[PDB]
Amino acid sequence: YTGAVPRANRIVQQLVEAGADLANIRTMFRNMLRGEEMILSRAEQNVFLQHFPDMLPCGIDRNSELAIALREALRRADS
Ligand SMILES: [Cl-]
Ligand SMILES: [Cl-]
Ligand SMILES: [Cl-]
Ligand SMILES: [Cl-]
Ligand code: NA
Repeated sequence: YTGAVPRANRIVQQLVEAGADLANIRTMFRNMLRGEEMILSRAEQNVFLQHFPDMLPCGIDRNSELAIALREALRRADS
């Protein structure tokens, strides 16, 4: 399956593979959607670039299906 939800789950999977702290990523991403750059490891950055290719010059659109799905997935994993 390749909808926004399985894709967001893949992001979370890759983040944990990369040693990320999901609580931290959740906070970082919430701030990204507000417009603040994330402080990421090279590994964490590379995960995000696989899924949000224009992130560095353009930020991430909080209304995009994938950003919504990732917001949801990070919240659910962080409960
Ligand atoms: Cl998608
Ligand atoms: Cl690299
Ligand atoms: Cl792609
Ligand atoms: Cl909460
Ligand atoms: Na995207």
